[PDB]
Amino acid sequence: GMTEQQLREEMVQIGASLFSRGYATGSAGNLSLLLPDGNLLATPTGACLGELQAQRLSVVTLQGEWISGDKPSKEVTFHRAVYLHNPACKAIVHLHSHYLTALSCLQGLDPHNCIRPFTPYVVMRVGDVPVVPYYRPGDDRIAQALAGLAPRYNAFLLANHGPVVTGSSLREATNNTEELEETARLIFTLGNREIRYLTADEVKELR
Amino acid sequence: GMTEQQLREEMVQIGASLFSRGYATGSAGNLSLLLPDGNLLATPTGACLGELQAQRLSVVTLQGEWISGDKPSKEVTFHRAVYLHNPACKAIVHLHSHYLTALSCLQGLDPHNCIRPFTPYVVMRVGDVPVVPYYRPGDDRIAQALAGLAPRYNAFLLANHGPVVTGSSLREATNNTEELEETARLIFTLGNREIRYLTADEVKELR
Amino acid sequence: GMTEQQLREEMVQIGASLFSRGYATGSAGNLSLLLPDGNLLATPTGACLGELQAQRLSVVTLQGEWISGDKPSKEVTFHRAVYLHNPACKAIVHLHSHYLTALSCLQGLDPHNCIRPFTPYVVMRVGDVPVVPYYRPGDDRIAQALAGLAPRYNAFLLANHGPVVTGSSLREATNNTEELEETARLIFTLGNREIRYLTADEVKELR
Amino acid sequence: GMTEQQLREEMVQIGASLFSRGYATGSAGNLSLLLPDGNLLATPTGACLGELQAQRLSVVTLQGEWISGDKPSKEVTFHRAVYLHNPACKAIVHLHSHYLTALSCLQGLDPHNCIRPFTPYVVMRVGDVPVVPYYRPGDDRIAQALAGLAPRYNAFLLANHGPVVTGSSLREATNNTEELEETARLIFTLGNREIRYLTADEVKELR
Ligand SMILES: [Cl-]
Ligand SMILES: [Cl-]
Ligand SMILES: [Cl-]
Ligand SMILES: [Cl-]
Ligand SMILES: [Zn+2]
Ligand SMILES: [Zn+2]
Ligand SMILES: [Zn+2]
Ligand SMILES: [Zn+2]
Repeated sequence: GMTEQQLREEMVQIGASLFSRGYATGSAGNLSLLLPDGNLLATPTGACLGELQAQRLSVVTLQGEWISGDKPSKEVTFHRAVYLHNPACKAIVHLHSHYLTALSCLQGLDPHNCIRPFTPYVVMRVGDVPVVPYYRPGDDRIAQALAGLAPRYNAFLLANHGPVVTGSSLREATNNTEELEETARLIFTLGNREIRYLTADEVKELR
Repeated sequence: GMTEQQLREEMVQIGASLFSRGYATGSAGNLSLLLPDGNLLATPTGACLGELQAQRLSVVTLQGEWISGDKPSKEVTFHRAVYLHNPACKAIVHLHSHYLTALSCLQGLDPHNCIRPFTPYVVMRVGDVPVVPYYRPGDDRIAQALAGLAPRYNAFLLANHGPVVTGSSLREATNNTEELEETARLIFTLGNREIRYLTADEVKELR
Repeated sequence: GMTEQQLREEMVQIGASLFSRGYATGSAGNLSLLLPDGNLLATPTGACLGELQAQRLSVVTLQGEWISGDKPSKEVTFHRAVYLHNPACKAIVHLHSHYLTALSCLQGLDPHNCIRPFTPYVVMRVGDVPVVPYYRPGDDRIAQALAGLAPRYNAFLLANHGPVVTGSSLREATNNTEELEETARLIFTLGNREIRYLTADEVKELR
Repeated sequence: GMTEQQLREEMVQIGASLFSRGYATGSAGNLSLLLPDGNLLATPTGACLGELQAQRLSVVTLQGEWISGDKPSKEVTFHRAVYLHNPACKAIVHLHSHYLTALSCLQGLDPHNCIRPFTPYVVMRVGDVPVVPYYRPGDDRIAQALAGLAPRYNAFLLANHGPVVTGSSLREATNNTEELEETARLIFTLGNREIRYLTADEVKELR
């Protein structure tokens, strides 16, 4: 079990690692994780993941009450929706990472499972990835969709937006996010070449 | 309000962040920001954004008079044109960032709005992006075009060249630039795949 | 000859260099090298190549007995298969590097030589690259295939997975891996453009 | 005028900057620059540009006599050919940078001018880029071709290999190389889209 010290510390470090390696650019992205007391540690509003301050990270209750730190990111609203309908979720990584965001802008995505597996690792660690329709940023329908999907899915693709990825810790959610982004990137790299997709039996083996 | 200390400091740091992360390569790019006294702080001529010296950053008046530091970048000429016709502009980021430059070399661009929105963030923070025709570097027509566009547009695409992005601070202009470059990159990533563009009503919601 | 100090040190440094430069993401990848006593130094299970600890790197015998450090990566199983059938192999780099992994998901790969050479360097330093069929992670058939290929090939492409690259040291295996990944990347960059492949005589000159 | 101290220093720093930013991978690439005494400072054989040691950089005469430091890179042979037929050349950057190497593997390149300009900067700072046919590494025909081209061209594309870029200093040659690589990258980014190429009059303006 990690303390609030190390959790605040981990959040700053993970933010910097994501920013320096291109997963987050500019003002985009936010991180959250459950604290020991059941409250939420989150990156503050208008923040840059490469410039986080452990001391000023937001703390909010799952019901939306602001507890300490700078005012939370406005997207923490739909972070909470996930926590409130999945007790296994201890941390959420939300990014506009390039290829997962690209995938989110495509027409004709399978809304229940937008990544057709050709590598085993997303299946083992994440599972299927549903798609939330596009809505104006701040729309309550975003959080509503996530609350309904959270009991069955460990990650979510917000159409015309980007991924929302859960995990049993912040580092595990970050690893899940990096695995997802790498898989989305492989989609665009493979392009229209003939892909050796995983067979139906090969996908069932990985659960 | 930031002091000249911190402003010179911010410019060096932002330059290094842009250079290390690939937004600027070699000798390309320049930064400017309005000082408290109404003069312009700018990156010097023949400079490399990853090797800026706070102490030697150029200071020039909006009318072109060189005040302190190394001689300004020659492209500060069209930086000033923007400031002189947009009092909301406090900082300008000019880069040859790859995908915005690529977009600038295409034929058939909409000269009033070259980015057809499929994500909300460029619409919210920047708006439409006009295109300036290509002219020999140093041509006064570049600054002339920018002066005429500056009252209505917060960013500009110089054809066969690259973006010129304004902001209410250097960090905000850098975030706008990073958002624009990411959006241009998404264009080339999405390619000829069918894109779920934002509807006309979805674009009007974001102003 | 390097000591265990420097070998543990080299492994941590090489891991960090691969992680910071994008060759490894998240929890993916592992390194191994032969120690002076014939045992294997390897990166531990559930490890992140950018966060290795020299002091806790695993040590295992080539027959699978765990000797010191954290429990080895589960993929060290097929590392050992290579060592046990190639005495020239002193170090193995396994990554899910993007373009070699992409190449590994394609249909119709030549299973004996999946990289058709258009640059001399993979031929000089690595040679032909066979393809191992896809199998569920942990399948003994993976190690079996590698043991049979190891006497004739210095690198291997695990289908729907990624590269396994040998070398006379960890740095040489890393350089071989970087050369291979760059060559795989060139394949996807060149795309369907007409390539000046190396002639048959030009390939024979490089051995 | 820079001293040997600063020149050795600049070479190490420039190497690290090129390696960390992806222009050089593994064992590929070499740098050279003319010393005040007319001898050549060069990166040593089997070296990694991110791990250079100022103290052990090679010094060789333009006629090939090894003077100090580790044994020079074998590719310094064709570095010297350029110096011996262009007194304006004070530094040479040779890389296998991805997109310039990709361009070098294409069929049907214009051997006198392989980059059709759609941005002004390669024309202003480099000029036309000839193509040297592919030859086995170490072939004297490589140096022969470069010696014949050096009086008229400031950079050269070795087919199936990579760029060789001159400059009036190491930093200027590095900036030329970065500008060239960015232009080659734009070629592959633009792909088969209709490009607004620079007109014939627009290219003549830039000399
Ligand atoms: Cl926010
Ligand atoms: Cl300039
Ligand atoms: Cl493992
Ligand atoms: Cl060499
Ligand atoms: Zn978002
Ligand atoms: Zn410019
Ligand atoms: Zn693996
Ligand atoms: Zn070379």
